[PDB]
Amino acid sequence: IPEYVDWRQKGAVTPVKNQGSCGSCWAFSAVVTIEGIIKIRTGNLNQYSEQELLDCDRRSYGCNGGYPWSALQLVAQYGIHYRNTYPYEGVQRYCRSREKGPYAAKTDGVRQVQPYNQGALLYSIANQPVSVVLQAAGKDFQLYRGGIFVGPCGNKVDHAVAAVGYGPNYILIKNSWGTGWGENGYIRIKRGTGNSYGVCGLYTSSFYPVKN
Amino acid sequence: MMSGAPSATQPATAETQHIADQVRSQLEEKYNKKFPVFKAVSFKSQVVAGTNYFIKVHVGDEDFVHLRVFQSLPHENKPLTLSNYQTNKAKHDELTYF
Repeated sequence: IPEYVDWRQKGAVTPVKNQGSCGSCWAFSAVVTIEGIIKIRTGNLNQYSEQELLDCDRRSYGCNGGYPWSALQLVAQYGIHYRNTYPYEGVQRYCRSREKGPYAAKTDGVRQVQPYNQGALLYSIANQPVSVVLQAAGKDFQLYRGGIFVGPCGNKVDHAVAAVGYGPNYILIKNSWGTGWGENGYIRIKRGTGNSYGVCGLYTSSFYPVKN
Repeated sequence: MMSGAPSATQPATAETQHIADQVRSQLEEKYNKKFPVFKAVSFKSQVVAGTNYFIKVHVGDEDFVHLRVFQSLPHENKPLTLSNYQTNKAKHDELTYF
């Protein structure tokens, strides 16, 4: 695997979004990995609907929290529409898939990275964008405005983001908070510390879509 | 695993009371009621693109109200907003998501 991966530089990553005041990060996190595998497989970079997973994943609790795995599962079982077709409203409504005609695309399944394992995580990120969780509750996290984050943060993981690349001593994350946070919506978080939870719990819980 | 859920109920701090007191008037103006007593008793948080606070405030006699207050990301410097409230609530009613 390379020293550096940046999926943005390979055209696989769509602009930074803002989840607003809804706890829909799990929807957001999932969508970045969907957009990434489809570009990697098809040559096309599209935007897919977070608002559909929010309305439609019935193992998750809308704006009250939920799971990237079940959201990735929904897309492997049924499919997803385009974002332009089913736009983000920041509030859970009823699930409107059926009244938006056929799904724009679908994935084959979901896999889970082996947790607490940095190398495992990096290998998967060398293949495509991965859904990872961290602890974002802290003021330093929220206050982040650039550089390589070493903390402080604990490993009470509360927030699903997507790992879109790595270097020698960070892992590059796309966050859903707007571009006016951090490094234009991105944060580079320290790796290599020998801490097995990862920094901010980063190696706790990681899934990626399978699609050929 | 489960991302985006509020925290467990924590008992109010001074921060809790200040956040309530910021939003006191907005309540009072929406409810068409003046609350003489306005004491934060409990809280939950959830991390969004900002922070939702869910606050149980002792307002009354044995009478409570629950608050849903939005706090922005620091870099945004927007004032606290009362997104929603619940009325006629009890000491022992659980602070839940709404």
